[PDB]
Amino acid sequence: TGYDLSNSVFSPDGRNFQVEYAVKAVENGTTSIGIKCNDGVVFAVEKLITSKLLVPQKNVKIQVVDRHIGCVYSGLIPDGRHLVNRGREEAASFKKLYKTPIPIPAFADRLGQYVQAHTLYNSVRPFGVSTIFGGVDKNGAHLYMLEPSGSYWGYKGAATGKGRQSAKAELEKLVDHHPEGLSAREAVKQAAKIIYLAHEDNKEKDFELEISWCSLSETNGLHKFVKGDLLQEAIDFAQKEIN
Amino acid sequence: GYDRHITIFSPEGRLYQVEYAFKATNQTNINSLAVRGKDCTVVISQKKVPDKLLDPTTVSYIFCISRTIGMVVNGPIPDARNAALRAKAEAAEFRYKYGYDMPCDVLAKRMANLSQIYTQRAYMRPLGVILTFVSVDEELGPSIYKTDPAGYYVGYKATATGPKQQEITTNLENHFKKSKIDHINEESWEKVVEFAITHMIDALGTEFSKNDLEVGVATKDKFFTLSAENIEERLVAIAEQ
Amino acid sequence: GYDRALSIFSPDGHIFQVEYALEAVKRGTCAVGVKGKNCVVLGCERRSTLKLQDTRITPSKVSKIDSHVVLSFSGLNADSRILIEKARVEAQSHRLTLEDPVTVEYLTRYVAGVQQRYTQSGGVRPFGVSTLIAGFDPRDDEPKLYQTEPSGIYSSWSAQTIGRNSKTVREFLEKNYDRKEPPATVEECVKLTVRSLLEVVQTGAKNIEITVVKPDSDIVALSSEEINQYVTQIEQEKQE
Amino acid sequence: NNYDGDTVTFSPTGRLFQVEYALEAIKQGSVTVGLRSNTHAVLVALKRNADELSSYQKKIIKCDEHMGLSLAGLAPDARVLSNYLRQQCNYSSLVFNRKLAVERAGHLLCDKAQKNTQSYGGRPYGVGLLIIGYDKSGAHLLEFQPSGNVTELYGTAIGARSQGAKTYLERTLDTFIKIDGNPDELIKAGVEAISQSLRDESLTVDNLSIAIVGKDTPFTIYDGEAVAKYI
Amino acid sequence: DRGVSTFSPEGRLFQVEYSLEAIKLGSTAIGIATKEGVVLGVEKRATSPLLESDSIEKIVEIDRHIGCAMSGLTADARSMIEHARTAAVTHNLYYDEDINVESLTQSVCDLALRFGELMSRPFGVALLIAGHDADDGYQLFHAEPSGTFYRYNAKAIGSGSEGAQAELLNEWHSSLTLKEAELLVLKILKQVMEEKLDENNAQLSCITKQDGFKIYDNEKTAELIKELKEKEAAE
Amino acid sequence: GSRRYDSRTTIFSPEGRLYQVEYALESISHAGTAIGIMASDGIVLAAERKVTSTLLEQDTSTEKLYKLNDKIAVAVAGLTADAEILINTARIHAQNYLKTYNEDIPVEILVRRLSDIKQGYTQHGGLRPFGVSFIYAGYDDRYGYQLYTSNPSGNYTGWKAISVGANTSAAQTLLQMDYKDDMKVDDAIELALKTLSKTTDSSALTYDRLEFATIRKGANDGEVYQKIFKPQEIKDILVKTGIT
Amino acid sequence: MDIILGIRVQDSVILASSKAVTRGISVLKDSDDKTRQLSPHTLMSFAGEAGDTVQFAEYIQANIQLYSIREDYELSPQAVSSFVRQELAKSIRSRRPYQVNVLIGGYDKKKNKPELYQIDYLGTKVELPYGAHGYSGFYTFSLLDHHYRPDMTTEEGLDLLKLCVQELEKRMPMDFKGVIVKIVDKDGIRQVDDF
Amino acid sequence: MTDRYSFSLTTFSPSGKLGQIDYALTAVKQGVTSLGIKATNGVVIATEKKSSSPLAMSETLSKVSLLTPDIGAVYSGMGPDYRVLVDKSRKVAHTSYKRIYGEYPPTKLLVSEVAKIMQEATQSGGVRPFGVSLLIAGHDEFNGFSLYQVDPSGSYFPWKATAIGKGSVAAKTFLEKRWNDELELEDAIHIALLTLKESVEGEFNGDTIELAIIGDENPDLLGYTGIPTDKGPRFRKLTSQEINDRLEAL
Amino acid sequence: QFNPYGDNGGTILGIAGEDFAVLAGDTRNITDYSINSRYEPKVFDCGDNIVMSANGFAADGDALVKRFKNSVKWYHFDHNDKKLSINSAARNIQHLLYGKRFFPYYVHTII
Ligand SMILES: [Cl-]
Repeated sequence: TGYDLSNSVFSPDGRNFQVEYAVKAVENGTTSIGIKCNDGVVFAVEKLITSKLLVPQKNVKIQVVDRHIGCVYSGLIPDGRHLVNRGREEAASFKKLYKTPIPIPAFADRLGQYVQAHTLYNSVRPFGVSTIFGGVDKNGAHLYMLEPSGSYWGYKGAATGKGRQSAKAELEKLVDHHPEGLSAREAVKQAAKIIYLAHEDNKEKDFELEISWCSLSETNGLHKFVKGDLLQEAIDFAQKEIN
Repeated sequence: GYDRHITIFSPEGRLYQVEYAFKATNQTNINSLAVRGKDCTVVISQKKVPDKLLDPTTVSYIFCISRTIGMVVNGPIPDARNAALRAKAEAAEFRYKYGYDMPCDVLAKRMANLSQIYTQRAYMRPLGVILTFVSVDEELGPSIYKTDPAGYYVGYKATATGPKQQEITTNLENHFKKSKIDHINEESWEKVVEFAITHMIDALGTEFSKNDLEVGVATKDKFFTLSAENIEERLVAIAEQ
Repeated sequence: GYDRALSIFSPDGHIFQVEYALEAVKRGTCAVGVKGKNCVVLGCERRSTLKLQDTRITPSKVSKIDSHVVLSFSGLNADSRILIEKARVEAQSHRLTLEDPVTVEYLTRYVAGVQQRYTQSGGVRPFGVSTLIAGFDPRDDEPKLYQTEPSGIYSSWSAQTIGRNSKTVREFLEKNYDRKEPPATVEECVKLTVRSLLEVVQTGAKNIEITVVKPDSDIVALSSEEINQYVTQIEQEKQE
Repeated sequence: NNYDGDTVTFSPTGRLFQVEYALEAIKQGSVTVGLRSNTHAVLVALKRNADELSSYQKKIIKCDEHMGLSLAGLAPDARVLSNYLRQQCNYSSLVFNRKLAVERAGHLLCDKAQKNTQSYGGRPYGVGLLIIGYDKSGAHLLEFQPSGNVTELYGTAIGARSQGAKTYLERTLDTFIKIDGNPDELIKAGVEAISQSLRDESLTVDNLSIAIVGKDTPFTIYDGEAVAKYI
Repeated sequence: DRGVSTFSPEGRLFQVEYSLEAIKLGSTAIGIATKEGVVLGVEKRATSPLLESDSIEKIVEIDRHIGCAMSGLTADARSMIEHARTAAVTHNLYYDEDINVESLTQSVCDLALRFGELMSRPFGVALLIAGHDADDGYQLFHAEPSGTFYRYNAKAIGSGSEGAQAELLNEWHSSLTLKEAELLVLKILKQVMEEKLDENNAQLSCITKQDGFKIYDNEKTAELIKELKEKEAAE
Repeated sequence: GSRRYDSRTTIFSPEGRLYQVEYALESISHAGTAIGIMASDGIVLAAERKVTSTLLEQDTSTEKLYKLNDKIAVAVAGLTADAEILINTARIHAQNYLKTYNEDIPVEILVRRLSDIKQGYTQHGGLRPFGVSFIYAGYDDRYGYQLYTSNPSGNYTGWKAISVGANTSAAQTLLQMDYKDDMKVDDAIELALKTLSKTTDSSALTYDRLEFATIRKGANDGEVYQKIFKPQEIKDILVKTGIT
Repeated sequence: MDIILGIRVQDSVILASSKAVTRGISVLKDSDDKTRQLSPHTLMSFAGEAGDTVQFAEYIQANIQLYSIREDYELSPQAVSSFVRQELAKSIRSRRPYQVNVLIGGYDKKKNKPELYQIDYLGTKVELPYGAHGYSGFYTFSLLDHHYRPDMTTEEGLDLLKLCVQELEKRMPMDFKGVIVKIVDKDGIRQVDDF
Repeated sequence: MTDRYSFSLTTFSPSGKLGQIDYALTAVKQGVTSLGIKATNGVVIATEKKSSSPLAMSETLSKVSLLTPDIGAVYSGMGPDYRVLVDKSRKVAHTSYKRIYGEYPPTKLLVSEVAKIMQEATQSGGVRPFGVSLLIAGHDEFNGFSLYQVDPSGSYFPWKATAIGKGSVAAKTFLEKRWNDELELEDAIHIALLTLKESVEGEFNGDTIELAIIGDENPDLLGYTGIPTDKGPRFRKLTSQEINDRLEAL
Repeated sequence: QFNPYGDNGGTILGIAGEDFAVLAGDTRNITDYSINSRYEPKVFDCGDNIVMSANGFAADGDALVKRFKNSVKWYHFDHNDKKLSINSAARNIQHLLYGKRFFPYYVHTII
């Protein structure tokens, strides 16, 4: 054996064990989700409060790319930031040459090809993050989830991290109960509920909720963080459902 | 035994990394099939969407490389999309440099040459994919050309790829033994698609709904993929006969 | 470019590639340098498992770096050519910019620096060579003898030997060389050098090379007969 | 074990051992403390000597007039990273006539450390940093780990026995956060914090190092007889 | 094998730690700082009696106000000295002044960690950098291949270091004269040296504000050796 | 990274030898024997082809003996492909010297440079050495007739008579026995063929398993001629000395 | 710079080179030696652009001396001249060409013959019985066409050279402050002190 | 990133072997049999077209390739390696010869260039050797007809006739009995077909056999007229029909 | 053709006493026959009790002052907050200016 000691080496199965090992780093991370809605997308993430000394609201994890795309990830946080920095470079050069802001599917493949490139050589390490991201373009709303291997798909709902299975089950109920569609304001509330429900798998430390959204009607197609009254309203909705 | 980790020869003259890349090909558990008509080339592939949370419209292994060339991939999607982007770029450059559309077989050779390099150069791994290129070439007519991680490529009368490829291959062989010709003797592409689905059903022994399949069709001057309703229309026609 | 760090530290603080380069020097043919009151003599062993040699054209063991400085060595022959070439180029470059030939110390310091650079550069192995560098500074009559080694360290010697069985000939020189009274003449210095090689060599035939460097670019290589006379004279005094 | 030869290798449970070993160098380092109010931010550092004949290794470095850090671990790595911060602060001033936000300073350090954890040949930085500053949104304290993780805090501590000071600050949180417009009291709280990490040794005059930045105070370091006030 | 810039599980760089072992094999070098000057002394340690000891150069001038002693793989020091001299002279060219001893030391220590897969390995030599400047007066620095430098009142490096350092711990006080320091270096060198100390196998030097950096003659050191033996017999 | 798969071709053994050079010499010891003999009025080059097949085209073939310029030739022992790389470099080097100085290159200068290239592959670059040993036979107006040999280490030496490749130990003893200084070319031709005939691993030495060449001043007045022997000429010279 | 002459006779090559170094309206020096010894039996004189001349001469000198030490052998005058030509032929298509004209006087010890080569800054080489660079040639070539014989002695060559210097001192516009004369023969290079 | 493999992947073992070259020759041994026979007025090169599937069109896969109008190549071993070698070989005939001398290279020199490319894959950083042996047949004005074998090492040998691959040992012995120095091109084609039948197992016809010749100039294959000195390619690929015609009088 | 230089006019003046020094300059900034600003200062406090003016082409003047101010900042960072003496500042400014010897700062500098 020794097939797992080097990146880009195929095992006799046809697997790249180093990527599968990066997936273990993702599974170890905190829970993050994405909900696609009528005219946009909603992102939410669990922020474990390690200590009282952490300043609330001041260790922001959701990141914006361009002015219309939001990105959140679970796993090695620095790796996620590297991916977003690239995403921003990719989006800037697209807008430079083509004038129009980068479409979400186009942006999804830019990240995909870049992450896939880090599975081609033994001189680089795969990314230790699964990234949920999306936004609104000329063809409406799109939600994506990208994994260490470079694999990504479009999603109605997406989840990753330590509470992914709990969150997935909760996402599937929403898809079944709302075939016509979920509204942006509803999806924000649901996102809060699901992060609280997915927190059961990480319940030693209590946490801080962080939500963002893009909606054609509610945010004018731009990425905005959910703060203040709308955030507290979403927190309360979640608190009522766990009891 | 580091001769199994990089693309150097083993004592018996083999390249294990190339061999293991072939095994990665079936990792998706999807079977694909390509046939030729008089006027067209039809490629079909299974579409398995296990997760209910997936957007089914974004799950695809068929790619539109150029206006005339289509490509279906057997293998993991990251390597599949890697191959697709390169193929698109190569076909675009060819047209700019040489003043005419890149033929299906030339693109196949070029992608096969790139694959060969990864089998010889150490720092680059092979892609765990098998690429099936389809078109109606303006010189050669309906064309199917297929590439693998070894860098091998060849033209086909028809072909199949995937875990249950051998069953589909012999099924097609037996038909062409019977028909005595190199193609499907049919006027419309609609019935060549129907033939493709019919013979996949027989070989695999499974029934398909409109969402269990994925169909690409190449005609003169365009390659296009079918919608769920285009396939449903096609499934109804088979059932009513 | 090939980058690998080949010369690295081991847990005990040794650089094995440098130390193994010293083993290559230990394998090489013996070389000795002895400086007198008014001269330096470089003596060199030549192994006799090679008969049918052509001594006219075969690379000589002692090389002129400039008209006033010479360099002998022990170790890998191919390696030594690279050091000699670089030294000869620096010799001409020094004359060009300073308008004065190199001092023996300076030339030695340069050669040692090259050797050191090959012990902490990526992609290269150290030189399997130690050198004896002898001569006279411009407008100076004081004899100079220096030694370098693969690590890059260099130093001045009244008399020194390198190569195989060099520990035996160093032993001889340590009791037979008086610091208070160095070989007063050319004859005395050549004899002491030949004597020291005869402790290790075998036959004093075509096994010993002797080169004498005197002040003001006065360098000459002795022929077989000239050396053989020293061999003959030493043996007759020995039977006593 | 078999997966700690370099930073480019993941372990089967998804760990980066070279990064973890770099983290270990910080744990061996001498204790340093960081804490802030709404008006000032304060660093306190215990300095370490080789023996009684040697000087005491300096732990605190100035980055700009409004920013600076303290170090625990490999000091040369802190010199590289502090120099990078000095340039980034400087670029912001020369090009935009803008003082670099302490938050951006953190994001920049995160991304510089990260690149050293994903490529062959390199190594992670072997030092932890506590960055304090005062910018357009008031006082700040950051904790830098060479894994890339940067965290904004009211107070913290890194180094050997840092857990004592970190527990103390966690208890004292409600008190020291409201020490506004009083430098000497915020320092006293930090000096009391670092005292919870001492064993057999006590704070002397050439042992203690204190830094402060705030609303009407440039980043300034105190050593020698200037810290005698606080012992 | 393994990367050159690899960390051990205890959080230390293998290659830096191993180079520290090479320095322990080196010949002893001692430095003592006083308010009248800094003294630098070294054990020459000739490998053979035929080697002309005055060609052994382990104490070296960097500038008129800065001197340097070495221990370990001394061939590794040449480029460090070359850099130091250039740094010192370059600063004088750019600023029309003497460069601070600490700034010099920091510049030399910047080279140290510039190895990996830059040079192929760390330096196998430790330096004692002694000098004077107007701001901080007489200073002694110990520069390691780790990139770290400590200021010292007194410091020994090399094979006899841990024994000599313990001796320096007892003997040093803040009122030592230059003459007292000279004798102290000789005394401690004679203790830790293998062969018997004399003017040929040990070398002294000092840096003073007035006369700058000076390596002593063998005649001058011989009299200090004689003065030392007489004083130890005198009680 | 890629460190895992690095053979480290340019390192020392604990004994102070270069692994790859030693192993390349071991490779060369299985190659067909080549002999050079220097006489007072010319030089002989004789080499044995590696086990021949009857369907091999013998006349349009070159394996052992190559021409560097009009005054210098080489006998090869080792990998042919490696040797041709070095031969083309040598050929270019000779033309560079001629272009610079308007004089044909002195033999030793060419030999030194080719040997210096080999040396480089043993000290830096991480590449395998050239698995080749040369016998150089040439003439210039300084030293007249000269024989040299170089090997993968980049070390070269001068000879009156020398062998490379297989059975050098036995071949050298035989040459050392019958060689004398006043020897003529035609005597050297005979010695060369007699030595190969006794050291060969084949049943009997025939024309189709030999390459042969002479460098004489046997042109017309004070000038040197290279003669690469044709198949029929080797057949004749083999009969003339009574080997067949 | 300005005046450099060369005459090849039976057994030697004689080079005469002007002693003046003029910049603007000032003769800065009247004892300048516009020559370098490349090897024991090869001498090169030079004239042209300020700085370029000596820089080139010394660069060639270093290369020939390097060759001598490497091979323990002296290059023939023909070989040295070809090396120098190629350096100038390279130079002329450089970003900044060497503006230097040279004469190379040598004694070939293998042939036992004197040899004189004239090479200009373009790299134009010719072997000649007598040579000159610059405006000097306009007077000396015709003079030497008349008085030169191929079998002359060194003494006859010096008298023939006196005749050239006299003509140049009579008809040339500038004061070139006389010449330094050097002889290249079987015994090497020596300087005539009283000219 | 970037190719960090700047070191040799083929190195000498203690016994003196070059492992990767040996193993490449092993790959050639597994390869399908190909052969070449030199006649007085031409050369024939032949091989079996091993079909991967009956649905595959074996006409689209050419094992025998034109390099220049007067030079052709065939191989045994790894197809993909051969394909790229043909691309490189065709280009080098132009870049390092035709663009300099205005004419095509003689066989021995083109062969020499291919051999160089294969030698470099044996010594350069981060590459394995090519897993093929080539048989190159060609004609040029001053050397006439010639046939060369190029091995993974980069070594090349001129042959009167030879075979490489699967059943080369038996095929070479067969050729030794049949070859003489008076063979006419048609006699060599006949012997080529006989020798190949021994190593072929399944179908033996013009669709399963690939065969080309280097013979007379073909003015009909030139594509233009008007230049007397240009007379057409000597390389010609025999058609499926042309092979079957000769298999009846076998 | 683009001319990268301009002339912003104005004049400056420096006088040194026994225990003081003055550096004066007018505040007018011009191009051609137009006034750009009646109050645009060009004499600056650069720290360490050094005042500096670079008069001529204002874009070069500002660039130089900006670079020297920055040089003072880094001198502190690199040499333990040591004060930059006026003689050392002068030598540093020589190198700033001569660094652009073949594309000069079009200014007369006084400190
Ligand atoms: Cl290609």
